[PDB]
Amino acid sequence: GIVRSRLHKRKITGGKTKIHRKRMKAELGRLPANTRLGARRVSPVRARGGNFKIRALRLDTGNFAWASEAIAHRVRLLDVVYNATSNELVRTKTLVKNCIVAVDAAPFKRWYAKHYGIDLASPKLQREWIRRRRNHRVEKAIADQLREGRVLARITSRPGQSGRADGILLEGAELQFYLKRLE
Amino acid sequence: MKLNIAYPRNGTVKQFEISDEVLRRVQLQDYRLGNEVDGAIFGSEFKGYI
Amino acid sequence: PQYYHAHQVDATIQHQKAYQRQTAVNENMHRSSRKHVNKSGHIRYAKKIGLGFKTPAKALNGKYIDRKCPFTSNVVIRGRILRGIVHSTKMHRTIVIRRNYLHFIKKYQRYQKRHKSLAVHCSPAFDPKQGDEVVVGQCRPLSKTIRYNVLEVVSK
Amino acid sequence: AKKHLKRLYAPKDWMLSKLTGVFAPRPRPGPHKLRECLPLLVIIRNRLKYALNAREGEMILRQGLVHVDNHPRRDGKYPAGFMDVVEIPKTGDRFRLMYDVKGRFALVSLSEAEAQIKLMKVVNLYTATGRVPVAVTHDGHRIRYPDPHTSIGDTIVYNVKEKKCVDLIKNRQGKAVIVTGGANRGRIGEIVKVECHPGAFNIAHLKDASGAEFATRAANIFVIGKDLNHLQVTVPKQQGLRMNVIQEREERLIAAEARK
RNA sequence: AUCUGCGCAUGGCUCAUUACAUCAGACGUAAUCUGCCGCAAAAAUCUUGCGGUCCGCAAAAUUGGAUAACUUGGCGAAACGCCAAGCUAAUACAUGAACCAACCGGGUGUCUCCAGAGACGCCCAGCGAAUGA
RNA sequence: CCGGCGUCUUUUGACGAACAACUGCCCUAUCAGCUGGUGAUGGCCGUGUAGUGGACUGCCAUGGCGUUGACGGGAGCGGGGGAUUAGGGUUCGAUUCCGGAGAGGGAGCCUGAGAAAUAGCUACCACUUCUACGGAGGGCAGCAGGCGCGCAAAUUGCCCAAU
Ligand SMILES: NC[C@@H]1O[C@H](O[C@H]2[C@@H](O)[C@H](O[C@@H]3[C@@H](O)[C@H](N)C[C@H](N)[C@H]3O[C@H]3O[C@H](CO)[C@@H](O)[C@H](O)[C@H]3N)O[C@@H]2CO)[C@H](N)[C@@H](O)[C@@H]1O
Ligand SMILES: [Mg+2]
Ligand SMILES: [Mg+2]
Ligand SMILES: [Mg+2]
Ligand SMILES: [Mg+2]
Ligand SMILES: [Mg+2]
Ligand SMILES: [Mg+2]
Repeated sequence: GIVRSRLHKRKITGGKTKIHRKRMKAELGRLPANTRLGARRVSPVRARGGNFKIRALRLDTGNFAWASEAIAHRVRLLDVVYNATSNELVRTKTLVKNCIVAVDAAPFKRWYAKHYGIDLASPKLQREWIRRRRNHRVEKAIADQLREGRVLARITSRPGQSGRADGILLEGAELQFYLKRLE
Repeated sequence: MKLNIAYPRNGTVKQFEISDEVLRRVQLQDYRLGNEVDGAIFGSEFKGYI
Repeated sequence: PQYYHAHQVDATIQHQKAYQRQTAVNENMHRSSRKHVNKSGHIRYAKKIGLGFKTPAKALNGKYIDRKCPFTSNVVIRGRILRGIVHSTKMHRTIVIRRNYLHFIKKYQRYQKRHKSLAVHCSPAFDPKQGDEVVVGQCRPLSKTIRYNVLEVVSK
Repeated sequence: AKKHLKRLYAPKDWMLSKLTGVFAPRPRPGPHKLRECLPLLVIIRNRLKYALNAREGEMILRQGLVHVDNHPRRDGKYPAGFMDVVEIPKTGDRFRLMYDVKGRFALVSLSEAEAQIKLMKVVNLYTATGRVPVAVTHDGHRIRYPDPHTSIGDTIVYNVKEKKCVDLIKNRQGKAVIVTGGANRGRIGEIVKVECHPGAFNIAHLKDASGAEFATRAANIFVIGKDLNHLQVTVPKQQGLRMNVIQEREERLIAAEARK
């Protein structure tokens, strides 16, 4: 079938390699997943050793991490914003690793009110908020799009391999990199 | 056209060979598998069966 | 007081349509520990490879973002350690080294000049000119032909 | 998946004659390596003559009558190798697999107290789940809580009845080893100097009881005591001393003439 | 006789292919899969019974549905071809174990104290896997 | 009460698998340029894999190999080894052991820990057997044999007693 060998590749001299075996099963590749936005549908793939590799088709949600705060929240993917491979993969809204997506931002605001106590008053007994909040500060570009409603984020998992759409929120120079390329 | 008729309340399946003239009246291009047909299409001795 | 003032984009390294970052460490930590931060400023991943090779001045204090690099990536140097001379540096971040050896013929009691050429990945820690003698260490496949990776450059 | 050995591709230390059949009993995976073991069909039939063929040989083994390290082994293809203890309760004999100085496997007869302990060399150390540091051994054992001074090159004394690591022997300069591979296999010597060479094979220089100096790779040496007098285990009848090929050839002619 | 569990990827033949291939000596896999075999590991899971309409008292958890062989009726010239119905197993398939029975940790609301400390309550805390720190 | 087993998961040694390539290799120039649009050498995100990787999509760069014989053509499995040999050599290696490859040619798969399996499946091509014409099957480079082909190579034998 699809193979991953160098039998069809030309030599560095430019010479053709003459083939004297059949294709092996141990050198196969398989058809790509092309994971998109949509309600979750997965198909497992029986890999070597009997292990299962879960193809992701049509994913809509994942655990996205806010790395300065070292937390994650299960949020819902909204749109696919920028892809470094092609602009055609943005238009069909394919989920790959490292593509830039927008996520829900509601569990992140709610966590930022429950932890640090800052909204965008009720437990007067526990002001361990004051034990934090002094040294720590929050980047302004995060807090703008956090209250705007959707946060740009980066996919850190391989969905056709794992069947998950986990990610990380863009911070720092990495957010300021991709904000220039969009607008 | 032979016909096995089974009565699973008692088991005891028996076979009854349907004549040509009893089948020439039936259009027969309906009646695929799964259908609950009237039994009298297999001859009118099987009147009122499903 | 709530705002953090994160680092600005360093356009000298950022050329490549995706953001160039190191997978080993996060660039965006607010109170990053003294583990991976270098002398001047920024967070950096630098690794000590095995066999008594000293990491260069760059890859600790440089600014470049290299994957496939032995000092700043998950590329491990293992197996053979060899030497060659630099032949061509025309490829981007890859050199071709030349290994010249004498092949003894048992019949005619005389040697014979042969050579092997190897494509070797060259880190931006190093700038070898043609004729420079390098030390290469074997790693995983990094391309169709790259199996080795430069560890030290001996000038001229 | 190989399942057969040819009797020519079998190891030479088993001493199976080439004219008796095409095949040799391929030892299963298990404790010891295929190149470096002596499977229990060869011990029961070819070493000990308790069995005249392989059909009498599984009447012994499948019945549960041979114990390798206190546990009955019903496999004729079970790999028994170096430092293993083979008991038989019915015939009342128990043996230890050692290398003799010509490199071959030798069955050293044992007492009851000497047959409880075996000496095992660490091959890997790692941390398992929990935070339990286990020690991987050449015989395939995974001792879970070893002596905290265990390093990789060391030797653990084990006591296979009550599965408790009773002792440790570090690998240092002042110790005595037995060589379990290479040309020098079966020889016993003090350690002289260990040449490190990181990234490659450690070389260990060794001096014998007579003073014969010889070297091996340090993955081939197996430390068995604090000195050549205070060995932790009993060794075969030459005791690691390799006589000259001329002098040992003269002595057999002298012994054969003096016998008649 | 058939379900079930392993095996049939070995062995045996042949040498057509084949020159940065195969192969030999020597290395690498930290780039990885690995049944059988060896030594080990294992504290996740509100399940049963009886009574009442969700609770109570109990405890060696006495769990559930289906198929072969078989019988019956057979189709077909045949086929290492087949159909339908009726039975019945499990180490097949599916379901499922409270308390005995630990240590350790995180997030968090009332209550005795001092000018932050304790008790109690709730959510979560197993091996493996994903992502982030 | 106790002892033999048998089984999920988890983990590692072992027996392996798969990949990578340090040095080596018959003749040919009446074969001097080879590769690169449709991957050729490299780089960046991915994808795919059991995994590395132009293996593969997108994009960018302009490389890489060669008179130290590339490229193309002919001979044909590779070693251990055999024959001859004062020394240097010259030859043979289909063949028992190791490895690689194939099962009529060529694909493509399922199942499984492992197959691109062939006394497994699917299809086409070339031959091909049974039919009651509706249909159903074949795969000896396994062992005996058979016909051809040739200068040229045996028994449609007995047995698991040994390995
Ligand atoms: N040359 C091998 C490679 O083929 C690739 O391209 C190939 C494909 O585009 C295409 O190959 C197709 C293949 O896709 C398709 N799935 C099957 C088809 N048999 C192939 O076709 C090829 O093979 C057959 C038989 O040799 C020929 O008759 C046919 O003309 C030829 N184009 O034709 C090209 C080969 O001529 C790439 N160009 C490149 O990687 C490389 O050239
Ligand atoms: Mg079965
Ligand atoms: Mg030859
Ligand atoms: Mg890549
Ligand atoms: Mg062979
Ligand atoms: Mg054809
Ligand atoms: Mg034949």
